[PDB]
Amino acid sequence: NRKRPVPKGATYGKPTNQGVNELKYQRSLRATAEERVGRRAANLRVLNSYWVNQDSTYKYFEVILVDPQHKAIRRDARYNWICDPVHKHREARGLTATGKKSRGINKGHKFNNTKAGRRKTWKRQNTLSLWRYRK
Amino acid sequence: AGVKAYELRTKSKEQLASQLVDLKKELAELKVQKLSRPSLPKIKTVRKSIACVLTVINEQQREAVRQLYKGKKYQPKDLRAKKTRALRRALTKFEASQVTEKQRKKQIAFPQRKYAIKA
Amino acid sequence: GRVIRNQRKGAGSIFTSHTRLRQGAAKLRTLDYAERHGYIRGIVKQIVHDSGRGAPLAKVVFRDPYKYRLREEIFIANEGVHTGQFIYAGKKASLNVGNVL
Amino acid sequence: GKGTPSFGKRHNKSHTLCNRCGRRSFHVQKKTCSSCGYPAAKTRSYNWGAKAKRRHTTGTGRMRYLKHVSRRFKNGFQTGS
Amino acid sequence: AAQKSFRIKQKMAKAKKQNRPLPQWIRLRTNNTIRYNAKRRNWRRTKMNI
Amino acid sequence: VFQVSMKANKYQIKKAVKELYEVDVLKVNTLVRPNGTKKAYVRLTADYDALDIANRIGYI
RNA sequence: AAACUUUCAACAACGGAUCUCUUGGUUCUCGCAUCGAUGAAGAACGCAGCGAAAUGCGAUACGUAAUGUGAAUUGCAGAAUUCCGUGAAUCAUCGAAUCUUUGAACGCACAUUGCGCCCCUUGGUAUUCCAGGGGGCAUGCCUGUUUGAGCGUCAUUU
RNA sequence: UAUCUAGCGAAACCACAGCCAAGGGAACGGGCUUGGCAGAAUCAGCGGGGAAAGAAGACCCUGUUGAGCUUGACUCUAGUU
RNA sequence: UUGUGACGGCCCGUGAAAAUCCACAGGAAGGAAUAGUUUUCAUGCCAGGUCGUACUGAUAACCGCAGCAGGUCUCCAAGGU
RNA sequence: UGGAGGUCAGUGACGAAGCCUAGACCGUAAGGUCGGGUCGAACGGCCUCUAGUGCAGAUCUUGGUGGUAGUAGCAAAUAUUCAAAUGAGAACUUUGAAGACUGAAGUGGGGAAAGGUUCCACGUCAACAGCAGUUGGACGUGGGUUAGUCGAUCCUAAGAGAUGGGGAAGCUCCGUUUCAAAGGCCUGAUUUUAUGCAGGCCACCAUCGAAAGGGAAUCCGGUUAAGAUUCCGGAACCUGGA
RNA sequence: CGAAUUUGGGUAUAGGGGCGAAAGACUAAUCGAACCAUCUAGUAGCUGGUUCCUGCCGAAGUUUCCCUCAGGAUAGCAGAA
RNA sequence: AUUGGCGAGAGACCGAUAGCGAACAAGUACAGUGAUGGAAAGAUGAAAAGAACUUUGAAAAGAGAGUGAAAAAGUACGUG
RNA sequence: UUGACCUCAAAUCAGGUAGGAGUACCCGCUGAACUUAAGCAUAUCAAUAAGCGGAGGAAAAGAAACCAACCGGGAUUGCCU
Repeated sequence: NRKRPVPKGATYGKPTNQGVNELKYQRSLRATAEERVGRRAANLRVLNSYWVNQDSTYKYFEVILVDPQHKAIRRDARYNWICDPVHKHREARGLTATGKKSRGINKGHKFNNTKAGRRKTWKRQNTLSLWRYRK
Repeated sequence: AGVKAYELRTKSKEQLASQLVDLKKELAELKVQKLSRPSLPKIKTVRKSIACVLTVINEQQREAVRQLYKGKKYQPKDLRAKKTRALRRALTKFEASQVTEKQRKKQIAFPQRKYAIKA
Repeated sequence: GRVIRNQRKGAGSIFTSHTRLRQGAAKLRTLDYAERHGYIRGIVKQIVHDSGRGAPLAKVVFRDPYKYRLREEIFIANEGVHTGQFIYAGKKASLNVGNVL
Repeated sequence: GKGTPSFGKRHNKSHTLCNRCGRRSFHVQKKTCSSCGYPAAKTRSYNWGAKAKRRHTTGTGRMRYLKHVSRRFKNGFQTGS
Repeated sequence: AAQKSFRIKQKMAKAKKQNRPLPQWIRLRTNNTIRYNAKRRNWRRTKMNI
Repeated sequence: VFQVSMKANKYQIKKAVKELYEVDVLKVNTLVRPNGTKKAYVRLTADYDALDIANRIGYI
């Protein structure tokens, strides 16, 4: 789990937020692995990753990275899409497979909260839409 | 008055260096005069002339190295385009227009038709 | 309602040890080959006062068995150990005061 | 007392000028600037410090490159004469 | 202090050069409202505290 | 006595005086005038006249 | 009926209200996509014939180059034979340059204008010492080149 | 020092102001009622009064206002087992 | 008054480091009749860059809103009683 | 009352708005209209629309101004006086003559931190020096700080702090030699090569951290409006190189 | 008033934290929890204020319920249509 | 999508204590060690034509003049 | 003796790339409390403020492991409902 980084377990609030120990990170270990690997090889673009091993203390993943400035990848038009700049730090934005899984981006009645983006959806249903001729 | 860039370009590199050194000497003498006298803009005129000579020398040297590097890739970074960092990182026109053989065949076989509805 | 003295001592900012005047860590020599297969003769050359410690320390000198040079060690002086004295460290050393059997 | 005699006693600078910003806010002992965060890579900024962001934001200096980048884009980033 | 650094010496030099009254011909330039140097400093009045 | 730039040192001042005024200087001393400008006193050897050099430069 | 409060067909004071004005703000709408190791944003020094501030600029320093317009700038001087012109201008445009010390800041450090190493050139009767001029030396990653290490391991005898 | 001059020159405070006795009154009036009285302008002191000034009483109570601390209060928690 | 020296007293207190510079063990290598060994003997030649340097340091140059009876580290210290 | 849509083809530089006026008229009143002064550029009635629309207070906000009041006060640190000069003007400036004090843990001569030109010269008194000022640490204009030997720079102390590496979602944290493959100078082969070379040894195992610790080396005399162990004259020393 | 002494400089300890020969002391005139900005125009049944005229009508401090007793709802009294 | 950047068009918005803190050398002057806090400050006149000259005064200034449509516009300036 | 392969190194090796600025919008992580409940702890404030990482002119999403239960519709996004 993710132990809350509070000194001596003090939260200074209601008990609900006073709980400290059994809190869980909302992103996956795959997600943080890809984020760390991308932060290391910032000149590369993270494509995907997979689980390879695990023990009691560690989970082991292998992440694929693409060189956006390698000439074959600039050519070889199957990968100019990742050469494009809108894909900078996909793993940081949560755009990878595990990132989208953690964000809950799926079609259906089970993902009404997070289907076009959780915060975008919440904003949409929390705006007060006023027209010129009030309806 | 002030020297002019066109005759500066007509004159040679040794003439340019000699003119620059004489302009510096005249600047020093005129600056002693400024120290000894209330006001005079001939110092600004001389500084402008020195700047003109220096920029002519710089442009001729840069043109020489550009012609040295003409026709070959890996030009010095002071000679390549300064458009924008994002633009330089961006895909070239050939790279963007590159398509796979499958998509090329698809586009060749089934392009967008120029149809119209009248009757 | 506030952190107490021992709790602060554990953090230990002003509670660290004053180690400027100490003569080094008082440890026996390493157990490489001679101390476990024989004995090595050293000379305790000097006996000094270690600040903050109630016992005197002994600057002793041995010969490096592998390279030509002298190795200085900081022993805790036993009673009766005098300067310029042969101490012996090893498995086959004799049962004398100062030896490291 | 804790007033005038103490103010007389106080004479040792705890902050000096910082290289990144000449603000007289570089803590000598902490080796860090209380204003810009030097020598940290990122410039110290906070969303609750909106006035500070406005004080030390883009456009409060010389803009020696962007002021011309705007016109360069307007012209299309051309080359030649 | 007498034992300064070059940065402090440069700062004091800049302060000394700035600490002068405004010239009287900028008063005569047209469409001008400046009458005095509002940023004038005195060592007793205001400490730059560098 | 010359007003000189901050970036110059005693060696460069010696060399520059030698090149410009064609005189050999015995010594060079420098200070940073508190207006913020280097001030150089250069002493020529006995076989030159500082007044002669100054008059040739232009200031009496 | 003297000196000492109230009100002026009354002035003069103090003060900055009202009125009138507005190269300013504030909201609304429309169009566009453009920062940075080819070194950004931000700092610190300096640059004008007379500038302290503000504007602009970087030792080519209130600017150089190119183009357009066409005879100014102006507070005072200054070259008006540039004024039928390859040409004034605190003009506009802007594509070539310059861009000091810094700053993600990059040789190491930095409360030092501190301390190195490499290459070339010049001088000091010098490959080593000193000085001057020029060009360099950050880290994390990608592809490739070269040089390697590992009885990790194949081809398995002088 | 205070005091009087030459020069210089604030601040606290200020509903309006400033003589009493009794009455009644929010039950201790400078103003109201009845009476005593009542004459410019003032200077130095003075400390009876102005329920004088200083501060939205700190004592007490109320508030469904807190906070420091304690515990065998209610509900939890770091740590530890 | 200051410095130095030989000393005594005190401690369950015994009163920094490092840069740097010498010296000593050892004998590597090198050396001989106009040719070699010494620049730790003497004399002789060149250079020694960068920044600070003014003044006050306080009943007026610092801090305390100020030219504030406050605070703020230290060196030299004549004669008489 | 501020704005808006209509209308008065409304008022106005022959004078709009505004302001002053124990002058007039009207309305119970909120107020309106006019007479007289000042003023110089816009403004009003009527029908409607609209709102950031009416002040006596809120220990209201900002600004300005009173009585108090020429009042409290300008009384610690022993203390001033005479003459002359300069000046419009002298208790305060300068010079001289007296009288005094600090009395060498000074009211003397320098320095550290701090200040930053306050140092000095020449002009100079609008403001400041709670009196004055001819004077000034004030105003205006200029001048002034010179080092191989004094400091910094070098070293390391308490401590700070990259690297390898390990945590943390991450800003960043730990760690400073630890579980790292952590590395630079000498007679040098003597001529197209070359700290690639027939050669050699190790083991601090970044860096920062003291202008009072450690430390290579300068003294005397003279000189300025101001700098001097820095300039000049003489006499030396240290480091590096040759 | 020779020391558990006094003190400059450089360092380390940072807010529910530090430090305390212990006074809830000190932590930049702030300490029984510093200072700065933001959440925040925090909430307040509680104080204070709440700006033109005239005309007509014109009260209540009582019922029931409420952690209700300085407050609300409810009914009653009042206005308007 | 749009309280940022660049360009543009507007409003029954505000009108110098208002409107952004800033119509102006405004994130300036200034305060705090620091984080940070943060003002005030628009108007002569169409045009300086910004008061030559005489006189009193040491001077500042005054009186008389003069310019101006107005000096009941004189830096301390629209009205006041 | 000589060639490979794999893994891991070192180069001021050849060529590149990342950092930082910027918040109006966008993609996430982390995450409160004031406040409301006339008290207060679940709840609310709020999956918000603050903090952190990452882009573009838009971002994100996006061509169904969908919605449906109908005579079925047919990527995503936005508006009215």
